[PDB]
Amino acid sequence: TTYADFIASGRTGRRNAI
Amino acid sequence: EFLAKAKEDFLKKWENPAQNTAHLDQFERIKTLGTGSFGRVMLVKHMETGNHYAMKILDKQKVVKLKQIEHTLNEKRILQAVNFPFLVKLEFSFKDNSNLYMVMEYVPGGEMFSHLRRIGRFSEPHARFYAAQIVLTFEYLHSLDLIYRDLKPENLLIDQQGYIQVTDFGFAKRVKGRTWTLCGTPEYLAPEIILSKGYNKAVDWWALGVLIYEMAAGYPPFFADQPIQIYEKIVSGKVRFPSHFSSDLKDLLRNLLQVDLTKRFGNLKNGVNDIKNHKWFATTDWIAIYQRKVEAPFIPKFKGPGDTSNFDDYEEEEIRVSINEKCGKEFSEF
Ligand SMILES: O=C(NCc1cccc2c1OCCO2)c1ccc(-c2ccncc2)cc1
Repeated sequence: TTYADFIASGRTGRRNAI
Repeated sequence: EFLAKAKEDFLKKWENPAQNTAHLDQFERIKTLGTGSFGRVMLVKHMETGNHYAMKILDKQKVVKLKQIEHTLNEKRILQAVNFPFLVKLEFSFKDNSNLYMVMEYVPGGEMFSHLRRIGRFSEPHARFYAAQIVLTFEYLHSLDLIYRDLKPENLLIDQQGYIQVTDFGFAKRVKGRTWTLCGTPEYLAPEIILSKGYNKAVDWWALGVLIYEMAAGYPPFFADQPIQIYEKIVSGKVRFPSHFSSDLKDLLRNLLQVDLTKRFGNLKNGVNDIKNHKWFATTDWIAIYQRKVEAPFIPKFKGPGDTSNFDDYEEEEIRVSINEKCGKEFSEF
């Protein structure tokens, strides 16, 4: 699922600005 | 409107900013609530009042090295001038040889981020409750010719009355026309920001679309392990929605996340009304939400004045103030 794919990504934490 | 009386007030303070409203020696340093490229945020206790505050410490050199001199001046200028229920309250501001300081009333509830991740996703009534707060805040900010450009769960704090308090005005700016800065968080960047075009407040309305999706879905509408891949999806004009998302939600979001910013909600002839008068916002009492009279779906667990349980732990480092002034000319107005 997309929820599973999100949770396994390195983009689950606090995202900083560019 | 009440909005006209609000601009009258903002303009008074914007044209004559408050400076040097305190000193570090007046604050008792307790704990680090957060970190960042050019400083940290600390839980401080103001000894004269016994009040608890969040103190944003900015290293002047680290701000200069990162081409952030103007952005910082915009941040303080706007924060000392604004007054809205869903904004962070900046009580004091000051600078010393080494840093810049912004002291704001402590929101012990923490970031919406923490709760959204732990809970997983909010029910559309719960999501709609917060969206309405942002919809009103943007209406307020935008009316004052201010572009926030930093919307994400990490910047929305939950008070004990269970309401939003928007932080990080580091990208906030007073623009009457077009702006071109390449700034924001990858997942929340509007297609005009990625495609290096001159943009307006339509970027704030797109950001909201992303927030509403992430709040309701539990994940953003565009994510990938690498930003280049995230951008490719945003500029593609394709969105997929979960099976539980309502028809009114899906339509709002498809209008909000409109790559054609000349057909995007909040950026049309009726502006903010196309949002406030949407089918998803039919159960929203825009006046009751502003007055905080609406029952908050979730109130954070309060362990006392000075509790930091909703904030993560960071190595409690040294606040060093050099015997020599650094970057004086650059931070003159602060
Ligand atoms: O502006 C903030 N943080 C951003 C930030 C701070 C320092 C350096 C940074 C940075 O961003 C990227 C550049 O490096 C901020 C966040 C939270 C609170 C707060 C308010 C009330 N209660 C608890 C906490 C106050 C300020």
